[PDB]
Amino acid sequence: SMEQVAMELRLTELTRLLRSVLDQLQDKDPARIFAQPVSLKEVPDYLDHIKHPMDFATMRKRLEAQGYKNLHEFEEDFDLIIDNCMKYNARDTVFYRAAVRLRDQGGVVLRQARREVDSIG
Ligand SMILES: CCOC(=O)[C@@H]1CCc2[nH]ncc2C1
Repeated sequence: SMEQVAMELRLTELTRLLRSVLDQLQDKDPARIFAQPVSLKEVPDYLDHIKHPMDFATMRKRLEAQGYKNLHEFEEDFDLIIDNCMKYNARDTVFYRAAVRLRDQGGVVLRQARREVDSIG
C-alpha cells in the first residue's frame, strides 16, 4: 500500500534523525567508556548485577535495523547505559563520573531532539 510506504518513509527519516542524535551523544564520550558492551569475559558476574545491559554499539545495531519506533524507545536505551553504569560502579570511579557527565551533556541534545521529532511529526 501507499500508506505503508509513507509510514516507512517517516520511520526511515526518524532513523536519520536518531542516527544524528546518537552520533552527537557518543561524541560526548571521547573516552569510549560506553562504546561497547561490558565484557562478560572480563566482568563474568555482570548479569547478576545488571539485568538489561546497554551500550552505544548495541543501540546503533538496533537503529540501523530501524528498531526504534519513537524517540522514547531510543531514550530508554540511552538511559540504560547511564543508569547501569551508575549502579555497578561506585560514586568515586572514573566510570560513574563519566556517566554523570554523559547524562548532563546529553540532556541538551535530547531536549532539542524532542522538539524536532514533535515539530517535524
Ligand atoms: C571501558 C570499559 O568500561 C567498563 O568496564 C564499564 C563502563 C560502563 C559500565 N556499565 N556498567 C558497568 C560498567 C564498567
